[PDB]
Amino acid sequence: SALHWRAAGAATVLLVIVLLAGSYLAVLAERGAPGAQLITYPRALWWSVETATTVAYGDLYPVTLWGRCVAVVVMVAGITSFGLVTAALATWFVGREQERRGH
Amino acid sequence: SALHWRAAGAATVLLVIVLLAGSYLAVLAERGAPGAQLITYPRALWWSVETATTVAYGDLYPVTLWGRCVAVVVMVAGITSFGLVTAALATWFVGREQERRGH
Amino acid sequence: QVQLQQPGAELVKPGASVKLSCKASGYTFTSDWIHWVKQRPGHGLEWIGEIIPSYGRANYNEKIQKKATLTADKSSSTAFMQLSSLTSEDSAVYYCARERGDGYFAVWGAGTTVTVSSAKTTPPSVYPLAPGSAAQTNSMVTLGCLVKGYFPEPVTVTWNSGSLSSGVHTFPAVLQSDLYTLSSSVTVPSSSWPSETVTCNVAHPASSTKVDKKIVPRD
Amino acid sequence: DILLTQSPAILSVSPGERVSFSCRASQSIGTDIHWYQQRTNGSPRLLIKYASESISGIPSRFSGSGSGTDFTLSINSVESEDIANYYCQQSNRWPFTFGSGTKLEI
Amino acid sequence: DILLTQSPAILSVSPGERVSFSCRASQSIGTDIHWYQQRTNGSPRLLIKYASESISGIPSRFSGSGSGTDFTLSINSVESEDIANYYCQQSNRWPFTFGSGTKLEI
Ligand SMILES: CCCCCCCCCO
Ligand SMILES: CCCCCCCCCO
Ligand code: NA
Repeated sequence: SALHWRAAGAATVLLVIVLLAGSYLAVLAERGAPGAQLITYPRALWWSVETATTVAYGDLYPVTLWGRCVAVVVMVAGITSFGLVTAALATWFVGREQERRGH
Repeated sequence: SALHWRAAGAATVLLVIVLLAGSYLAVLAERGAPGAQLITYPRALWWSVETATTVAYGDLYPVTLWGRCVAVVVMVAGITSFGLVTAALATWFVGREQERRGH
Repeated sequence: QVQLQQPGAELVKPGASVKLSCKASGYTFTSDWIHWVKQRPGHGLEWIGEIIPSYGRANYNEKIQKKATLTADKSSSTAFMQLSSLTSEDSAVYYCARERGDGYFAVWGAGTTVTVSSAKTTPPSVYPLAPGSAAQTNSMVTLGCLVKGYFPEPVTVTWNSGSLSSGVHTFPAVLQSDLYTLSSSVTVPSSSWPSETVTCNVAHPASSTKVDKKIVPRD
Repeated sequence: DILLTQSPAILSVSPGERVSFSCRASQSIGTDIHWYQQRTNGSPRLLIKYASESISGIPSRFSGSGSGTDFTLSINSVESEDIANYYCQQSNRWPFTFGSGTKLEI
Repeated sequence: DILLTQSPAILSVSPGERVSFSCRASQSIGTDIHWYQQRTNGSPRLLIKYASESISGIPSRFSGSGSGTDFTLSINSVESEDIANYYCQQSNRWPFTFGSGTKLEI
């Protein structure tokens, strides 16, 4: 239970929560905007995963201001969570290499 | 044969395996869904590479639940593999700088 | 070698069911898909469904009434299509085809003629057709065989066990009183018959019969 | 806003025959089309969701097909209880819209 | 579902001439079109894959062209053995579909 692994776990949990809330809130923001496609929850959940991973195929996206604000929160949550996982991996590798050198 | 380089090699191998299995399984999940395009193996392999790198041009994407689940596995495998390579590079640079400072 | 092997024919009573088979040879891959295609006489190709034998999953044409159920036996590389509770609208040639997961049908089976009818299977009578004694000949002579009173379609007519192919027509069958009849015509150099033999071979798959008839002059 | 064209507006068929209702979308909408039956003085009843997915309690004579802009509701072997108006409805873009309906006559 | 329109349904040509069969897709499908020949009482035979790619064992008189929605199968110098029905087939979207066929007459 080192700090970086704990923060990775917390980040994963928070990211899942952000995906669920982002899905629900994107549907709430986008309904009422003619032409909007991000308007049912299953595909909104798929879109939130797309957005958080940055693997944005372009099949779905928000057209409203509040839908795009929701999108930005999902983007930042995903990108920073994955950066935090990378940082935790770096810390683990650094510690293990320090032990391997006997420092 | 330090740990971070070993884990990078393992990650590359596993990622290749994930691309191949993801291709095969995406075709298996998507056939039977009217309108689906991710239905022949060569372009499914191209799509899996797109998905793992996050360079998602939008020429191909899954429309079914199980195709999207497959996609999520490919996304996470790619993003974490590339993060692990970054972490290994960081460890190598950190060790070399510690030697350069004579610590 | 023939890559996909299908029976020639199946006779089915209205309401009954039948299991068609397609035994595959050649290269076999986990990415292989076996497809089934229906062709009604004088009509186009209609996709019925597909199965991936290495996983057993099947998908079906949604636009048509579902009459098929696809299975596969990996131990004998054979795919099966169960057609269930048939009407005359189901009488057709059913092809199988192999697709290597890249979208095109590289190879097709020969097709199973399915006839839905209550009538009885009847093997053909095969009679010779040689010229009468007053017919005159030129550089060629025309001979034939009359394949009469069979049910159901099809028959396959060859000449000299397939070695004689130039100069052959086989006419479409005509149907009367629940029996089919056709004739096949063959033309050879007049100098060469009867010194070189000429035999018709008539296969009726629904009866599992194959009969020969030598064409000898009326002498 | 997506226009759903149902034509012909009336279909006449003999008992026991297969019948097909047409629904055409003014733009491509995947399989986001749903089909409802409304009998005289009745409420609409969902028959088919997402172009082809069965609904529990609906007779297996009802099926659906199509994707993109062209969709078909089909009844194998029409019987008298199938006499009704049939409506398609899209959920691909806001707002949800309905077709103008096709009446089945026997 | 992708509709493949083959028209005209019959092509008549004199021996030795170049002939072109037309295949039009109801939506854009890249080059995911394949062409088959079916002679009387025969099985279909693949002639051209992916709109223009040669098949081993097929005479070099056969070629294909086009992309998007419009595709052409061509025979340089038709001869008698080319008398047959010709079908196009798309693999771009599920389900695979076939055109209704064009007959070649000499
Ligand atoms: C950042 C979360 C904003 C929640 C969006 C609610 C939608 C309001 C629509 O008027
Ligand atoms: C996560 C891997 C799932 C494999 C998908 C199999 C396709 C099942 C289709 O019904
Ligand atoms: Na990216």
